[PDB]
Amino acid sequence: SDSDIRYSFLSTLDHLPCELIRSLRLMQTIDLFKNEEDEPGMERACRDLLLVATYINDLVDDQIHFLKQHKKELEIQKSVTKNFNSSLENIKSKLTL
Amino acid sequence: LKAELKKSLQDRREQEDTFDNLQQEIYDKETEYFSHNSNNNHSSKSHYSGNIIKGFDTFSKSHHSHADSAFNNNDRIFSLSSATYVKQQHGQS
Amino acid sequence: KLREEKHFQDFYPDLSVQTKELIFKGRVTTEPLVLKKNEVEFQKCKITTNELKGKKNPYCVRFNESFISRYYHINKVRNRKSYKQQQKEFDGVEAPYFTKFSSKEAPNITISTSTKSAIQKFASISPNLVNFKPQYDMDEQDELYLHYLNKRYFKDQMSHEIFEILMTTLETEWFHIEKHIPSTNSLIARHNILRDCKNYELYGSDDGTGLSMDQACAVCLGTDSDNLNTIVFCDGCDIAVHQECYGIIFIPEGKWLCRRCMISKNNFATCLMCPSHTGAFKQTDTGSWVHNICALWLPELYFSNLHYMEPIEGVQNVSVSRWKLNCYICKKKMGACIQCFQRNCFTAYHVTCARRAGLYMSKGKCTIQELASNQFSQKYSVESFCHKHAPRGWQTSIEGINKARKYFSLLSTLQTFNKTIWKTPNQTPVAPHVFAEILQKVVDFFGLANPPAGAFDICKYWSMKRELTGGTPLTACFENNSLGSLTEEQVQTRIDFANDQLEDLYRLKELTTLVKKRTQASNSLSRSRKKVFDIVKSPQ
Amino acid sequence: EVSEELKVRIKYDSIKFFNFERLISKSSVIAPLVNKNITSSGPLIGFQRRVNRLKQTWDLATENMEYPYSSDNTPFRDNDSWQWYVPYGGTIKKMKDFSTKRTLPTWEDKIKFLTFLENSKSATYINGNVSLCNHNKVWFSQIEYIVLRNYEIKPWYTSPFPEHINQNKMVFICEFCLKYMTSRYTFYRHQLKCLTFKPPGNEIYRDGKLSVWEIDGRENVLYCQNLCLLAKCFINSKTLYYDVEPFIFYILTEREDQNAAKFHFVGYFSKEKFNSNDYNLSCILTLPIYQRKGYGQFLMEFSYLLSRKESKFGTPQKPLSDLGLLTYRTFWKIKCAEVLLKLRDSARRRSNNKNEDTFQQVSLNDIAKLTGMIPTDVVFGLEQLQVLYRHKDFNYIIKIDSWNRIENIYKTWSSKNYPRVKYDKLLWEPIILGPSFGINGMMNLEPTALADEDTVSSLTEYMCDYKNTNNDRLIYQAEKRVLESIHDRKGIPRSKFS
Amino acid sequence: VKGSVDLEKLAFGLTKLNEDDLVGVVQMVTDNKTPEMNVTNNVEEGEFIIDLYSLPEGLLKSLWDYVKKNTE
Ligand SMILES: CC(=O)SCCNC(=O)CCNC(=O)[C@H](O)C(C)(C)COP(=O)(O)OP(=O)(O)OC[C@H]1O[C@@H](n2cnc3c(N)ncnc32)[C@H](O)[C@@H]1OP(=O)(O)O
Ligand SMILES: [Zn+2]
Ligand SMILES: [Zn+2]
Ligand SMILES: [Zn+2]
Ligand SMILES: [Zn+2]
Repeated sequence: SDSDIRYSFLSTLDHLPCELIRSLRLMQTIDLFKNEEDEPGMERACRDLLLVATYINDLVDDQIHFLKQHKKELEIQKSVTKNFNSSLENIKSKLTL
Repeated sequence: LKAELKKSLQDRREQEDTFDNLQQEIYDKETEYFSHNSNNNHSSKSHYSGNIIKGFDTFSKSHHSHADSAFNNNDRIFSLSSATYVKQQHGQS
Repeated sequence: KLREEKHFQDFYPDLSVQTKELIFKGRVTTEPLVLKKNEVEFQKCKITTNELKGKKNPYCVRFNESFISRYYHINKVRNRKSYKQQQKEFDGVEAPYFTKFSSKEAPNITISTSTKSAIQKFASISPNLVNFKPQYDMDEQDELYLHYLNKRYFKDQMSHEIFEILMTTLETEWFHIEKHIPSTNSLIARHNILRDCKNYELYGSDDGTGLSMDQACAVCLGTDSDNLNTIVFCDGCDIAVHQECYGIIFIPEGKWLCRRCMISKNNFATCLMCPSHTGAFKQTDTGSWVHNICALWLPELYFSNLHYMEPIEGVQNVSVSRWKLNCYICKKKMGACIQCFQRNCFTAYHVTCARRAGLYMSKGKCTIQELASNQFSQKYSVESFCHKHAPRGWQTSIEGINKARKYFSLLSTLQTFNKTIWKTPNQTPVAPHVFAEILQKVVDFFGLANPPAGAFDICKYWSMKRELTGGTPLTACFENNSLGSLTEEQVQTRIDFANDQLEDLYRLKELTTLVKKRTQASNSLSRSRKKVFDIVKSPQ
Repeated sequence: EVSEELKVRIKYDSIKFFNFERLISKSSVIAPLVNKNITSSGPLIGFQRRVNRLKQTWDLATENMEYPYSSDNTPFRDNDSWQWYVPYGGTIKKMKDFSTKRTLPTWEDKIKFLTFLENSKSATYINGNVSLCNHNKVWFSQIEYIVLRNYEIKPWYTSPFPEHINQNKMVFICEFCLKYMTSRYTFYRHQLKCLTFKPPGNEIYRDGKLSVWEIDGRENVLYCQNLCLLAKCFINSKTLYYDVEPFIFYILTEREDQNAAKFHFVGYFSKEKFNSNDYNLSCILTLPIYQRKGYGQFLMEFSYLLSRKESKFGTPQKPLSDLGLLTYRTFWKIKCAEVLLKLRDSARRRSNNKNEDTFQQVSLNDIAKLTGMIPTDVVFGLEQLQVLYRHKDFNYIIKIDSWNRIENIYKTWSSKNYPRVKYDKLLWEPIILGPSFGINGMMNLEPTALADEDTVSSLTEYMCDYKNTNNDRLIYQAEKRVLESIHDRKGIPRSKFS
Repeated sequence: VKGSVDLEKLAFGLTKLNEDDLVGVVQMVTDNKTPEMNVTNNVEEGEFIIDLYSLPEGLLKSLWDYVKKNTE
């Protein structure tokens, strides 16, 4: 009897697509409404696009990092719980039941 | 200088070739990425079938169906993000 | 409500303070505006902090020292980049905007190969020391302890930075053991509930724990629950409260912690008005945790925001006559009290004392919101009753008041195969042998002359300082990560789902890389095309 | 020095009296010299309170203070609980590794600890509760200053800082990470380490020096809590201290010239992520060091720019303070004057030939679409400008007496040289909320009824909106549409009244 | 004159202390301060005015022992 796993990984199942689509929409807006007449505008839009690309890349990578760390901690916690139960099995007498 | 002119034109042609190749590769890769769904549900037995972007609670065993191979063209959220792509889309349709 | 907050007059949809109403209902008036100014609102001091700094440099060894100068900005003059060139590089269109992922190293200092090898060797000490940065702030009484250590053990070679680094090492190493403690299972749960039942039988309690096999509400003494306002359980302690009662409006996904366990630690504090240490505690507008029931029932105390039950305001406003009284059950001489409701009775008591004893308390028919409003102070009051003036059905609770007296007398008297105790009676840490081992390894890494007693001394000092603070961690780092109460198969399913999501994130990353490449290519194409197409139109 | 005649005078060299090493050295020898039976009973302030609490809980105390502290130990004060048999919850297994025989603090070396403590007293007091610049007590605070950049700001309203901070009378605060200590030595030691000189989050607008960073509410849960606690010292009614996830914080900083750039905090405003009340701003603040300089109006115009980019109508939270109302009035007045002047100047181009008989009437919705506020704010602005007339058919009519007065108002307000927003220097896009509304908390079958949701939305497309051109992304492009909507209409003749 | 300490001799012996001992005296007095005593401090200039007839006897004994120790 437990809730659905979808709500546990809320930082990867929900909050990543939000920001990814937001950033892509901003990039499309910039590219579409860039007007070719002004050299300063074009030069600015260049680095805007490049920056948004770098941002979305790093935003993707950070989640991989966090997820690897979480998996490691999970397996360690499983080992610890098993050892703790095995240990506490022997001290059944002290606990008054 | 016509020499500088042709020196610019050659690199221009190479650059537009690379750009078109990148566009096509992104297109096909995203098609495969959105279509890969059915293989895991049809063949451990990780019944979780469904992507992360378009995926919803079908990315959980609460649902069971085999129509997961349905996807339209308004979901190419990685190729839509360019101006040339949407202009060509609206031109051809 | 002032006039500048309103909607409209009669109709217009087509082609010095004034208040229209009163706060709720009234007529137009005026008020001279008070934008006060004390004429001394601020002043600028003359001497900076770095002006009155120390005079002697306590360092004598440089054995693998760049690890310090990497993280600490000791008073050295780096590459003097002219402010004009810094403005040129940080205020030009060539300078992009910043982001929360911009490499937090500034190009003014470039990391050398020796430095990176040193930090790698440091990280290799223990798996919990990767991604490490010093985080402790030396006090003004640690100076004497540093002097004593430097005179006795380390032959006058230890430095402030080394002391701080050791302290943060101990902190991190304890946190990574703290996070994994298994929370609960069936055996200890049964032991806890039986112990609490026996406790309530012996002395009685005010938190609601032990009335039956089920818990209750520490604020309203209720038992039911709905879907709009559930009954959430704290984890530091084991109290249970509802949302609209305790002012819960944000239910987190993992572990919920009461306000006390979040801000302070479970260290047994007391009300400013009631002599106890158990129940649901709320903050006042200064600190000074107060019982969320003492505050409700004391008249002059009232809440500020009726939705959050946040800072308990109006504490100094209570008169001096209340502090003259003294409860007749506990019979201490601290806090506030309330009199019996029946006339001609003048027997006061604290509210937690009244509850624990089991006198007659009744909220009547008003709601929690109306009672915390401070406007029901003018409406009919709540009804608390003395011992002898109890109403029908409620028996004489001399037994209960003697139970309360026995609990308090026991507390006062307590005031007056192989087992290794690992925490003080206040539930604060105690460093084990492995920590001393790590500390000796670190001292060896830095190159000082380490005797094996200095590590034990520093561990004792760390434990005693953490006992002095009260329970709050010295360093401020803390994460909501709570593995804890997870079972085994749950961890297994989590691992499986994590593997799937990671396999997906890989394809996502590849797609993103291709996107970036396309962007760069199109950019260069436009860059060249503009000149190649303007040169033909401009003969020049 | 001149002790003669019953009165003494001494000179300091304050730059030597306030030294650190000398303070500690002198306190070390002062502490034992003063008779240790020199004590009071009434006052219980931070240092002595902490020392007495520790002495009472260690039982190495002495009855000096008659006020009691009761809760000290658990009723089950027993050395046979099951905890001592399974050490450390089991996260260690080697027998010679959880052994705590060489590290238990001894009754012997608790006394050295207490000795260092009671020797550092004078140094602690001088470092904490003595101001550098020249200018029952447990219930109200004792703070008298706040040392933020290098100033000593006075507060206006108390704030729920922790107790050991509220018991002192100088709280030091770092202006780069918003952390608070209660000792100048501690502050120096911490500034020796804090190396990054930029707040978290990304920066979106940068003109000259002024910058505005955008900080989320769930990725930085410490910065935002400290910011709320600080701002509560000046704002009278702000009751969001701890749960700071649903909000989004925009922060204003000034950059100056280790020699790299440093971004000094100067002010902020906060915006709720999702709500259905046409709100635009929850709280705003500029530091007392530099106000009456334009930053408040800058932040207000920036917020309105964000709302118009989001294509809505906005207004601040209603319980307005006095010092804020006195600014919003002026802002509304100047905005209405500016939109009227721009309307005039635009009509002056194509109105070179037609007579004055044709009166082009406009409406509150047009003025709102042009500026950004809501109709009631527009009419308050017009009121402050003295242009509306409900003369004794049409009831209401705007009428200008002379075209010099309004441009005079505008030029005199402009001659102050305040900084203003430049539309093209922004890099932002309205936020999108998934099935969890951007937070990490409450989830049930209620948000689907609240939606006017089940895990079916997941921000499906949000990218095919280019096909329709009814909405306009460029504000200076939608303004021409709003300007040509009702201004080609056949104008009313002027012969109605004279 | 009053108490176990003669204020005249105390003030006289106060004169022979050097500057560091003077700063120490100022710090000792500034630490423990009561509403009755009349002490005035000026931090920019560096002035410190104090009247012995206002101080209590505890600080008087403390100053007596301090100067007695540090004079020789
Ligand atoms: C709930 C909500 O949404 S709003 C709550 C806001 N209330 C508070 O923040 C309380 C503390 N208040 C503040 O910190 C700040 O004052 C603010 C943001 C309100 C505005 O202060 P400022 O930075 O100085 O605004 P600003 O630069 O533009 O002031 C310019 C003009 O505003 C008006 N005005 C502003 N302050 C004053 C003032 N103290 N007295 C008289 N008029 C003032 C004047 O027109 C003033 O012009 P002036 O220079 O001729 O006097
Ligand atoms: Zn309740
Ligand atoms: Zn709790
Ligand atoms: Zn009592
Ligand atoms: Zn800092």
